[PDB]
Amino acid sequence: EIVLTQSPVTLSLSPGERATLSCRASQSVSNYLAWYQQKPGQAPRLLIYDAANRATGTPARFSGSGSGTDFTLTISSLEPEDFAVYFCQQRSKWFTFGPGTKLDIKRTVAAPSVFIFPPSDEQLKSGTASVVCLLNNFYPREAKVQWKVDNALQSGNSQESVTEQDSKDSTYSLSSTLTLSKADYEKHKVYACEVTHQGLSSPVTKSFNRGE
Amino acid sequence: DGNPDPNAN
Amino acid sequence: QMHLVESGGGVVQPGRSLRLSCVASGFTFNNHGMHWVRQAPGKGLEWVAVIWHDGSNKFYADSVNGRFIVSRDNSKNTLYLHMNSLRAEDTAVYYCARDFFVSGSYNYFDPWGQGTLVTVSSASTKGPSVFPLAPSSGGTAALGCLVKDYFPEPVTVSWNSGALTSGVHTFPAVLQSSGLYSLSSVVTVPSSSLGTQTYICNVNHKPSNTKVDKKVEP
Repeated sequence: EIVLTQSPVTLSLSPGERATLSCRASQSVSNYLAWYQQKPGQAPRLLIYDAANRATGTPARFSGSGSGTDFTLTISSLEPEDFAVYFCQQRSKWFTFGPGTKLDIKRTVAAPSVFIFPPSDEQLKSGTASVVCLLNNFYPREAKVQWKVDNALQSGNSQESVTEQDSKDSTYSLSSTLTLSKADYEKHKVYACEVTHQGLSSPVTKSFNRGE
Repeated sequence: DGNPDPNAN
Repeated sequence: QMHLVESGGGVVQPGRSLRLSCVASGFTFNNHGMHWVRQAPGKGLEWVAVIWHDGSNKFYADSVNGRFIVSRDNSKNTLYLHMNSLRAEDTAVYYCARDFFVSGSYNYFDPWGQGTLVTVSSASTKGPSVFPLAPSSGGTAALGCLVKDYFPEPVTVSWNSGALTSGVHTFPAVLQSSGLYSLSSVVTVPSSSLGTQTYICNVNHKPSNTKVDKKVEP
């Protein structure tokens, strides 16, 4: 199959700036390439086809070019509604899509506020312990959250979830949930969440002692 | 080149 | 206006079958090839199948060939997708899309339907457990509710019967290795309000008819 790779994987820009998105095909697709836009919870929308032709209703600030394996989508003077995911698609050999480039709104760096929640007694009665670490209202999205239980780094027993970029302050929030059995949870005392983020001059640790 | 055209002619 | 509307998605056990439909209006349906395209949760787009304007030829993505069958009834302006031998990896939103052609070009997707969600899983319906995330950063405190171990999606969470939205973050659900979903909803509040104002998360899970109001105190 013809593989399409899109770069950069993420792009962060302010409204009014120019965005340049790249799609590279694993083999030549002539000019048989299209670009699609997709906003959260919505179907994709065709923007450009045959590498360079604007579909009906596509604003003039969108323009595309390219041939063979290398293709470029340019968005001049970004508008707030332009911040979305963009996919390329080839039709030279059946149909394949790139994995998408996510364009979000660049704001000033904002350090997360960090909170840690021990499991409730009610959940412990059921045989499971969920420990939750909250990173609230930060920018950019990149952050490292590590769980340490009596100073041992936890691997494979936590899951992360992140909100979409907030429509009001352009920040993100993130949760990391450490899941243990009740027996494993009560084997240890100190539960800690360590947060590394560009807005923090030093990583932040939030912790509690089990049963205190 | 591409794929056969699936539309009516 | 041109319009495509899909239906038929839902929860289906692996090995079972499911039929999707797409009804078209606002363009000459019998002039166009039609496509199915799918999108796994949080993932990219994958083309599924194409059918000729007259139904004479059908082609399939390598990942579904032999398991899915595409058909159409031009007299009903309807496109179908017969999904057999379903697997967990077939979980996705399924879109129907028209083959857009103009001048000498074709094989692009416009317009698209709104999509229908197919969830392939051996899990059984389960109502969530709602646990407090109790407030324990300077003047600001955080609290919430852990909505754990439900199936299938979705659940909806509000605070104080919908009167409280400021500072609320309801996170996207995650799929656990058990096959059950889990999410949390949190809110940041004044720390001085902990003993003086009330925060109740309202959790609704329709498939299990679960309706829970949980007051969250320190």
